[PDB]
Amino acid sequence: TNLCPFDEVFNATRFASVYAWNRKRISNCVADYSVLYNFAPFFAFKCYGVSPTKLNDLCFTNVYADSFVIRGNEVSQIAPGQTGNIADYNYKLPDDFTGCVIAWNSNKLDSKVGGNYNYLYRLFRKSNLKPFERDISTEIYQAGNKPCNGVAGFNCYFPLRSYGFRPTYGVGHQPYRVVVLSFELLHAPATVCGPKKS
Amino acid sequence: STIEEQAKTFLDKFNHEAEDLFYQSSLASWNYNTNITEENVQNMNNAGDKWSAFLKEQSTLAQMYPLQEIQNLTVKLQLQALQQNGSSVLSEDKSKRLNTILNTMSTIYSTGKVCNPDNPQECLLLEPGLNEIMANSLDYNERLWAWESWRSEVGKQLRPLYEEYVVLKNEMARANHYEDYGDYWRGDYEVNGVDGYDYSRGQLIEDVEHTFEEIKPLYEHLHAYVRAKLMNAYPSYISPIGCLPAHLLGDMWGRFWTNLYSLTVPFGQKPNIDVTDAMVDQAWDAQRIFKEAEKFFVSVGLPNMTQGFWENSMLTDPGNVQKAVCHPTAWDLGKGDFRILMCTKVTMDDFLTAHHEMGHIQYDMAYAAQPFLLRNGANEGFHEAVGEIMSLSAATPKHLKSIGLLSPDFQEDNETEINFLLKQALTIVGTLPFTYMLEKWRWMVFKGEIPKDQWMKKWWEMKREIVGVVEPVPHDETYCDPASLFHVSNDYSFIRYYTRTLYQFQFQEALCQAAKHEGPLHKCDISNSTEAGQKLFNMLRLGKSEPWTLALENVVG
Ligand SMILES: *[C@@H]1O[C@H](CO)[C@@H](O[C@@H]2O[C@H](CO)[C@@H](O)[C@H](O)[C@H]2NC(C)=O)[C@H](O)[C@H]1NC(C)=O
Ligand SMILES: *[C@@H]1O[C@H](CO)[C@@H](O[C@@H]2O[C@H](CO)[C@@H](O)[C@H](O)[C@H]2NC(C)=O)[C@H](O)[C@H]1NC(C)=O
Ligand SMILES: *[C@@H]1O[C@H](CO)[C@@H](O[C@@H]2O[C@H](CO)[C@@H](O)[C@H](O)[C@H]2NC(C)=O)[C@H](O)[C@H]1NC(C)=O
Ligand SMILES: *[C@@H]1O[C@H](CO)[C@@H](O[C@@H]2O[C@H](CO)[C@@H](O)[C@H](O)[C@H]2NC(C)=O)[C@H](O)[C@H]1NC(C)=O
Ligand SMILES: *[C@@H]1O[C@H](CO)[C@@H](O[C@@H]2O[C@H](CO)[C@@H](O)[C@H](O)[C@H]2NC(C)=O)[C@H](O)[C@H]1NC(C)=O
Ligand SMILES: *[C@@H]1O[C@H](CO)[C@@H](O[C@@H]2O[C@H](CO)[C@@H](O)[C@H](O)[C@H]2NC(C)=O)[C@H](O)[C@H]1NC(C)=O
Ligand SMILES: *[C@@H]1O[C@H](CO)[C@@H](O)[C@H](O)[C@H]1NC(C)=O
Ligand SMILES: [Zn+2]
Repeated sequence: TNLCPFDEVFNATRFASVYAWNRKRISNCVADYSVLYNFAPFFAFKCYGVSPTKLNDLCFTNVYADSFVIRGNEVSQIAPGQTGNIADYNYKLPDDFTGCVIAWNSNKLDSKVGGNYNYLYRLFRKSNLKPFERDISTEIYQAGNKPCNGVAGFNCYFPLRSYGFRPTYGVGHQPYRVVVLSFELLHAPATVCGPKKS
Repeated sequence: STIEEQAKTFLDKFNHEAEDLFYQSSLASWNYNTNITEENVQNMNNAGDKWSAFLKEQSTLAQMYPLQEIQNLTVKLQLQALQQNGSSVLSEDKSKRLNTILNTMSTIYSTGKVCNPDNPQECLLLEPGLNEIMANSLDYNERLWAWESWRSEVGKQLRPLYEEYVVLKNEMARANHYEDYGDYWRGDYEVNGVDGYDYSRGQLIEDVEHTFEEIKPLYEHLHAYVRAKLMNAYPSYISPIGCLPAHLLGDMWGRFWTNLYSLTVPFGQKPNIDVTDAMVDQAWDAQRIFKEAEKFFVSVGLPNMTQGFWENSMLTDPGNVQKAVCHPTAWDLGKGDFRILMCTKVTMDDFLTAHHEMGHIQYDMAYAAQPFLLRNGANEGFHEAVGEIMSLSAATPKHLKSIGLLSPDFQEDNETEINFLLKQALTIVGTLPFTYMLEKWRWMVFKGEIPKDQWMKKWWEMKREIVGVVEPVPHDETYCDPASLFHVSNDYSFIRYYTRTLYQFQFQEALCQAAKHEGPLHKCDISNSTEAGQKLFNMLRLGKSEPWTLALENVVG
């Protein structure tokens, strides 16, 4: 039986930024949640819709795995009903969320002496994001009332900045890999879900 | 989007970029300080110049948001900290001349030499060798020689430079609407627009002079006692109703009287508490000291160390060849990087310096959630006071005998208590008249109330009157005796040592009552009491967010 390819979205040697987060849809297969739950300390593992224990008797049409990397003290923003530079301009979760979230520390992986400027995030935007909206535009954010014609300068700034990750940071300023699962049941009669013992 | 939201958007970008650049510069400076090489010098200088340039650029960019229509006091605080021109209001010629005289004065002070009158090939510097004579010697003639020659051979070189330094600094200050350099300096205690906690820049003088008036009855009795005890070490040289000659005081200036303890000890046959051998006999190392300090800080309800503190800190002297500046400091590199740099031995004084420095580290950990510009003490005297109360509390016999460094019984006596209190008063009290008088002279000189042909006259008049010490040799207007002190020729304000000394004790008295102390105050130990930890943490976490008069109220009342 074709198992769920959770071994890739969790072992991805290179993760995606938060302003451009990765999203993988898992098709009709058998879902093994017992490969990750027994796996590791998992500094963050919060489940809202279903209880974390009974993932092996309920089924859903398709599941999405969204993957990115954020700072340590921003993991609290990945939750329905949160505000902040991440929950407003980079990644939003609807209040009726049915999936869950998990995050862990990756200081020994995504941090290098001298600065790892390959991880970006957006801190300027005209309006808030909508649930599960993804924005990759690189237009120069205009703060004042005068147009700035696509150049940086006074009252017009570049909208994206970088996490200068380094190994000599404190827990909370270190890189954390976040994977959020999202369930769905529109109308499908027989879908992907967990295995039974025979 | 009127003018205020633009300021907020500007401050966000400033915070991010400045945080990154500051981390880089601080990491470079740490790397240099813990491992002295040649490459490290320029490696740190590059980041330093980059940071300074970024700061100047942002400062000039920040002038475009006027201060008048900003309503948020936090945003106004940050913008006002970032908008201050400082120097660079002068011309280019004038600014370069100012930097030249600053460096000249510093280099004169650092490498000045005096030598024997009977063997002119024996010149001594100040640091290793003149203020060793002044600290240890008991020869009236040798002390007089050192005291006179330092001021006569090096002090006279700084007079024409100081006269120019005054003028240039006054111009730089008046070009920022300040009336003089003294007012520019006093501008650190000023508060505006809080309606209950305001504080003017000219009120500081009044508070200082009104608090000093209540210390004179104690300083007079200490002065009389020290004079009576010095009349036995230098008979026929002190008069039993006059001042004290200025060269017999314990160091080159008389800033602390702490070196007159051997002459003026009350009960010389009772050695005071010194748990040093009890530490080596129990096999104490540099890590046990800091573990005990951390346990003490957790006892009152404050957090642990950051667990990066144990890996990146240099708690011991690097052995083979890793030359480092062995000067104990607390580093706040940013982004959650707190470290301690000290070459600890196994003694009692290092056992106290550990607590003093971890106090700084705890203050830094407290306000790490504030915007970058608002990470500092409420004013210039809060940080060292918070540092000092920890060493105050951790050196009491009640704490030492609970750690295990004293015998479990150790009956104390009042004679040892008097010994201890006098050793403390020779340092804490003996330096308040000196500090007050020096900063008063400098204020009056910057203001113009002393014409430049009466500098030394007024200096020694105020020394005879306020401090109570007299010069052994007359000094005309070719000298500059103030400029022969580090803080005067290296351009540092001196009132932060007067106010801190006060705040410190206030804090202690407010923390002794929360812990329900009973006996005298000098026997307090705030350990094992979480209410004191809470009263302290309510002020530690503010930084400069609130005016200092409010933060002080959150502890003292
Ligand atoms: C994630 O990837 C790592 C590395 O590719 C996997 O580590 C492997 O572990 C197995 C069993 O312990 C070893 O036989 C391999 O040699 C390891 N790989 C390497 C490159 O040394 C790890 O198992 C992966 N995680 C999961 C859940 O599959
Ligand atoms: C102290 O600094 C010096 C000079 O920067 C370091 O010396 C060299 O550092 C390079 C850096 O990679 C090494 O590759 C060399 O092997 C070092 N040579 C020697 C003779 O030390 C030195 O390593 C630094 N000390 C510490 C403890 O980091
Ligand atoms: C402008 O002032 C308001 C209050 O005068 C600040 O509002 C505070 O915001 C912080 C976080 O942004 C909260 O923790 C506080 O609880 C808020 N206070 C109140 C009374 O609501 C606001 O932060 C200020 N602007 C900026 C940019 O800091
Ligand atoms: C800081 O210094 C500048 C000159 O270097 C002062 O002059 C103002 O500078 C701004 C910015 O270019 C101009 O818009 C004004 O027209 C200048 N003149 C004024 C305001 O009279 C500036 O005032 C100084 N700022 C402070 C706070 O002292
Ligand atoms: C330390 O305490 C002792 C005991 O209370 C003091 O000794 C007494 O002092 C009073 C005051 O002069 C005398 O009347 C008693 O006669 C003393 N007792 C004896 C047994 O002689 C001592 O004076 C105190 N010393 C200090 C410096 O406080
Ligand atoms: C702070 O309180 C703790 C807990 O009571 C004290 O530790 C105990 O002290 C008693 C008295 O000597 C000992 O009998 C116990 O063995 C200690 N237990 C532990 C776990 O240490 C501690 O001595 C107190 N510290 C101060 C300075 O009062
Ligand atoms: C501090 O660390 C020690 C381990 O050394 C642990 O036992 C204790 O619970 C910690 N306390 C806090 C407040 O972190
Ligand atoms: Zn200190």
